[PDB]
Amino acid sequence: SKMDYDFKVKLSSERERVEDLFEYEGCKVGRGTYGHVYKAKRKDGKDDKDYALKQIEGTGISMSACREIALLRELKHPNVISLQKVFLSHADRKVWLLFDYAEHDLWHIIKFHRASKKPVQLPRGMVKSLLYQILDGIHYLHANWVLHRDLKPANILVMGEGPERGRVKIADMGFARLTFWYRAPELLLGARHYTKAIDIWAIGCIFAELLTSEPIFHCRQNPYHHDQLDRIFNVMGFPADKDWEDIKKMPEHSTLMKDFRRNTYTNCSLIKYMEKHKVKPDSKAFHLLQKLLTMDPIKRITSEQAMQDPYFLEDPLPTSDVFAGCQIPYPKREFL
Amino acid sequence: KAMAGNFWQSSHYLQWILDKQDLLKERQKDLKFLSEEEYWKLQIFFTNVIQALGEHLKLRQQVIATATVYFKRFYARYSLKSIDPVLMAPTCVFLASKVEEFGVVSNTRLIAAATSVLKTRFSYAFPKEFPYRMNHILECEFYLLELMDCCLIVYHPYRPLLQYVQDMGQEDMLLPLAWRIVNDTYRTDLCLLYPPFMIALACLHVACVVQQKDARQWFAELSVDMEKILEIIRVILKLYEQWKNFDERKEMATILSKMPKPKPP
Ligand SMILES: O=C(Nc1ccc2c(c1)Oc1ncccc1C(=O)N2c1ccncc1)Nc1ccc(Cl)c(C(F)(F)F)c1
Repeated sequence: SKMDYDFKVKLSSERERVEDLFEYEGCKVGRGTYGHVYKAKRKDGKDDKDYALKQIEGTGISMSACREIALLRELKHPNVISLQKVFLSHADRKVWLLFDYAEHDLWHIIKFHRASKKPVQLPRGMVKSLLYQILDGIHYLHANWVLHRDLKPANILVMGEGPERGRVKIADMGFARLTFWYRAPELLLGARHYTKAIDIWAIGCIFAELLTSEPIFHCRQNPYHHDQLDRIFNVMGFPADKDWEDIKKMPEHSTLMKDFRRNTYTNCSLIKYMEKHKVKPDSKAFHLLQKLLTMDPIKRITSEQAMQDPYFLEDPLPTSDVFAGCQIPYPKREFL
Repeated sequence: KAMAGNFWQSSHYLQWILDKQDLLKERQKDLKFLSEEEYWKLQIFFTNVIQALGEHLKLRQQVIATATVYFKRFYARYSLKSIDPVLMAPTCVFLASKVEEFGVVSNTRLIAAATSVLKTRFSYAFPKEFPYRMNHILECEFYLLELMDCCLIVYHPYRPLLQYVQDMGQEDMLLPLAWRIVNDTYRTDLCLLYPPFMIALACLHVACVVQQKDARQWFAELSVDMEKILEIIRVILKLYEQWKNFDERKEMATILSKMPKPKPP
């Protein structure tokens, strides 16, 4: 028949079961369709390091799961999440992914900086370092022709106590998928291919949020989302023909022409917005962000160039640990 | 396009460029039932079953290449009796299509392609009728990921070869034959022993010899251990000598009975 028995039992007396190799109570999250994620510890005393155990919701091996496993399996960069192993239960065909465990992320870190009262500004040094590690990670990916396609604070993880204290780790917790607050304008005007540039736009959105602690393009609740475009224009201003010459080439340009009258955003600009949130227009930080936040995608600078910015040469300088040497006040993850 | 230029850091290079001595050592296990020449013919034959399979599903060559490598990897470590190669081959194709981003093959489509291709193009080897259902494919899929340690990104000579013929500057006169000779290296263990850039260079070299072009200038300009690529050349010429003396349709069935089979409880 199909498989020899001796070969099955040998594999069934040597293989590792996640249930016997890890102590996993600490259910960090449960999710309609993504299964369960636990905060896990090796049952051997070999290492005290924390891990995340993800059980995928479906049985078998999804295609989304295939491409994720195959990608993470090749990526080695300190600023992109690490897949440490995969466990396959042949009985109940379930799949387990083990990652090095990140105690924090930018969504929770930013949220805590508004739960304490009016917002408290984030430490400038932390913001520089956060952006720098995000630019290192996306660059690495982009240089391997890997597009993230969903960059947003909840996807930026931060390592907690341990040997990678305060190091950004870029992830994609809704990779099976593929708020429009981080979506580049061309996507809203009907673009049909994802780009390196779209990622850079989302990096700038994150950057503005770190500086102002608010989501720059935040908006109430088709490829085309009129109300989200109206927030971009309200912040950025409406683009001139010189600013985005090929905007005419967009699939939704006719809808944009029918739904908007550029005269509405006469007093609107990034300078004007960033001024209200105490970011000064002559700073090195504002100029860079303006370079990230450019309407025309091919006028948007690349991740490698942004790392080369004088902003990171100004004072203070980026640290491997975004938390400098100070105490981490953000709460740890709760169990369910 | 993902991880296209990471091969020197890939798991492919870091865990699947095996040493010929270990390959031959683990291969001793099947050699009790089979001869060396018959074994080659067997793995030549399942390359052809995989080619045929992917042709019927209209899968692009590199999807079919990755599936062929998957197959060669598995049986480089485990015996021919461990899993029935007739089950393994469609499973490889099935895993490649998902992994290779091409798209899940319809469950109905995978079994139908299996069924039809043995019936149509391989009736001399199998009179039985394809016997496995989607249940077995999914079970075998798990054994496949386990064995490969989930290394699923595979590099092939096609990409380096395009760069070579393009940058050498007569792309249209050399590439069709050189591409075919790359196709033909999958009749061998080359993809397990050498990086695809070396394989691709040795395939370019033979195509020039066939078309009588002299590219010695160009090759000596390259900084590549020629003594290594010349080994590959000998394999590829051994490949063509083998092809002449192999009558798969008249030999394969008795070789298929010879080959060891899975044992029940
Ligand atoms: O990022 C992943 N998977 C992943 C990552 C983190 C977690 C995860 C799966 O499990 C979860 N599932 C659903 C909801 C929450 C979680 C969770 O809590 N996770 C976690 C949290 C804290 N610490 C460690 C892990 N895949 C991926 C795919 C493609 C790409 Cl390109 C890339 C990258 F290159 F962009 F990085 C990454």
